[PDB]
Amino acid sequence: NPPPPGFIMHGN
Amino acid sequence: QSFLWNVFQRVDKDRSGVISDTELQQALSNGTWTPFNPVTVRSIISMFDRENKAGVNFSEFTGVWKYITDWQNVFRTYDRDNSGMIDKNELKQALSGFGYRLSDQFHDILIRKFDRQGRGQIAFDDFIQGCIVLQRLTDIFRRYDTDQDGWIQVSYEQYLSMVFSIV
Ligand SMILES: [Zn+2]
Ligand SMILES: [Zn+2]
Ligand SMILES: [Zn+2]
Ligand SMILES: [Zn+2]
Ligand SMILES: [Zn+2]
Repeated sequence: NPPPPGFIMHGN
Repeated sequence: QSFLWNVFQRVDKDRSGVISDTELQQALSNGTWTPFNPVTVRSIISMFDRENKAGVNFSEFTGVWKYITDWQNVFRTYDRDNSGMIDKNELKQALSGFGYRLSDQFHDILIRKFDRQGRGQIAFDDFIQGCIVLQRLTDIFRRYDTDQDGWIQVSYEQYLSMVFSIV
């Protein structure tokens, strides 16, 4: 469950 | 106006008013839980850093946010299988924008050269840096490509000139 490519906004 | 501004804040940890290289890095995702390519980060920073402060203020970050969302747009479309990684079959479909269609297993050279994950695919952070290198190479190529047919005829000096003009 990694954050999607690019800027990570809080809450994954 | 505040949308671009409230993105700048959440990435600025030390609240100095400047997005450092480290700040933008750990606020970015390659989509593999591995640290975003620092070489990629350093490039995007120095591209929009105008006072050598090795970082970007809000004025400079606007260009950064635009430059990075435009790349995610590219990555999102060619990642049709949506695995967070661009495979070789999806790479052919991606690198089409550089004019001349390349050979099938030339995409195995590109994937060997820019994949840090080493899983025979290309992540988002490695995709950006790869194209940055590629665009750097094609500008050098286009100077001698007057003919505009994807072929150049250069001398020994011009070749060396091209090699040492990589920087
Ligand atoms: Zn999560
Ligand atoms: Zn900062
Ligand atoms: Zn894929
Ligand atoms: Zn795939
Ligand atoms: Zn020709």
